[PDB]
Amino acid sequence: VDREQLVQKARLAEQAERYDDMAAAMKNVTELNEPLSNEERNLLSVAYKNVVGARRSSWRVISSIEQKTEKKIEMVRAYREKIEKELEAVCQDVLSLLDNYLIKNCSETQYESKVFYLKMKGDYYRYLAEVATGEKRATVVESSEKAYSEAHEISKEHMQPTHPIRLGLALNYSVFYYEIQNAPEQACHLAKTAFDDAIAELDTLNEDSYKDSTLIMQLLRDNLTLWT
Amino acid sequence: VDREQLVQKARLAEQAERYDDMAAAMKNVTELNEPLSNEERNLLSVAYKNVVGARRSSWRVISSIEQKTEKKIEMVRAYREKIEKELEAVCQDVLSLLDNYLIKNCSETQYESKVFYLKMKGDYYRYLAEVATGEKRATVVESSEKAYSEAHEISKEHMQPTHPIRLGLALNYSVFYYEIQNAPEQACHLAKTAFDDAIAELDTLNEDSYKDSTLIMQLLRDNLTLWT
Amino acid sequence: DLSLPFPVCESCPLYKKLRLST
Amino acid sequence: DLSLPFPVCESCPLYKKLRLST
Ligand SMILES: OC(C(F)(F)F)C(F)(F)F
Ligand SMILES: OC(C(F)(F)F)C(F)(F)F
Ligand SMILES: OC(C(F)(F)F)C(F)(F)F
Ligand SMILES: OC(C(F)(F)F)C(F)(F)F
Repeated sequence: VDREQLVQKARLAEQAERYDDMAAAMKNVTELNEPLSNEERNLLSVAYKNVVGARRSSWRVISSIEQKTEKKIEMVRAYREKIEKELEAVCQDVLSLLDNYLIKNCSETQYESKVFYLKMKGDYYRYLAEVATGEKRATVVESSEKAYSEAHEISKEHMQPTHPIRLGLALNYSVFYYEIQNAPEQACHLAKTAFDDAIAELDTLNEDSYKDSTLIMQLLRDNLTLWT
Repeated sequence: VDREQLVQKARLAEQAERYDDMAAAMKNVTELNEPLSNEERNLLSVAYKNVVGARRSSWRVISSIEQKTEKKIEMVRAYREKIEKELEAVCQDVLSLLDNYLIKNCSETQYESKVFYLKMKGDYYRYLAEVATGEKRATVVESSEKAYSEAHEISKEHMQPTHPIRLGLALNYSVFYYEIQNAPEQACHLAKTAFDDAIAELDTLNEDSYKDSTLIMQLLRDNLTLWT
Repeated sequence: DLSLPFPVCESCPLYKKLRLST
Repeated sequence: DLSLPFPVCESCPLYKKLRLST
């Protein structure tokens, strides 16, 4: 199997809603040890987002059952812990791909890729933080903030305020402050600043991405409305 | 882990939409080599129905892509075959549980269980028939008909026409004739006879199952309306 | 799919059975 | 979930992005 067939397999797996297969295919593509195209980047992200998302959804269901309820609670807690370990394994898989391939071999001028991958790194440490406790949680919360903040600095310097990757970073970084750090003022400032910076430079919208830009601006406004 | 904890795990897995886990739990319960309660029967059926159903859905998506489209068609066909083998493995897993435990150790007076398990056997051979070709298809089609017809004879003799397991058997047996055997006249006769026999004996509806009975009667009527 | 779409047991709510059937 | 719900690429139809966002 060559790279073209692996990417085709990922596309087929996505259509069949077999996201474990999709992630394995795109992990294999990454492990060819060459950079990812924009499409390969998106396929990798979609794959792992859906894999981890199934675990996140299941974890929230079992955690809610654990709060609402002898050998029964022992099984509920053990099952939650089983799902937790699966979720953590998926996140560490992604983070290893990011740290050892994707961020590692980014060129100096590939600012969009660096922001994309650093945002992903922030995302997956944030998913770890959702289920972590104690000192383990403090470590992954710190790692999430470090990745988001570096992505934010790079995107501030090298990307237009309407660029959809910069806007989506602000969206998720603000969510990190609201949900993980319990810091609604900082979350609102991040979201409002990104929205305002985009609307002030509306003339920088690109023909190939203006739909994503304007939609993510609405998602930012949605969260600000919910939070204020 | 004891039987009570395995069934609790199956219930938790269902709530978390982790049907592979649910099926593995109920397979373990079956392999304790004791009969299944009505609830354990339903948990086993729901588990495997959802496992095989994901494969059926994926197979139909990839098969439609294979019809609509060098190394590309080789990958689409190979991926379809991968999903096919997974689907067949799930069905053979179920059929082994039915043939070697559940049907095998049914008591003489457990007519409801025998019909339930023989219907399941017909169902999973029918799922095999959906993806099989040539002589392999003829074999599983024959096996599906043999299981459904024996279930039908038993249900005719020992169950009320309004019993929801008897009605659901007629529903699926009629679908077998329509979809697998390309026999719409026989499919309609099976569905209409079951509906008519139920409505003629409406006074046999049970307080604990009249909702299932009346709903499956509507499903039978729905198919007859679609087919006539 | 035209086959039986829900489990035959009372512990499954009717609303769930109707959603599976439609 | 309040985070970005869709992939940022043109090959994903807008209708899909709107459904993921709502
Ligand atoms: O979801 C795919 C991805 F991953 F964004 F490339 C699609 F190509 F379909 F958009
Ligand atoms: O959430 C927005 C709404 F409400 F659907 F308009 C969005 F446009 F982003 F989907
Ligand atoms: O789906 C369950 C089953 F399997 F039918 F028992 C429920 F108990 F929830 F109905
Ligand atoms: O299909 C029937 C309908 F149409 F929803 F009424 C059923 F009652 F069975 F759901």
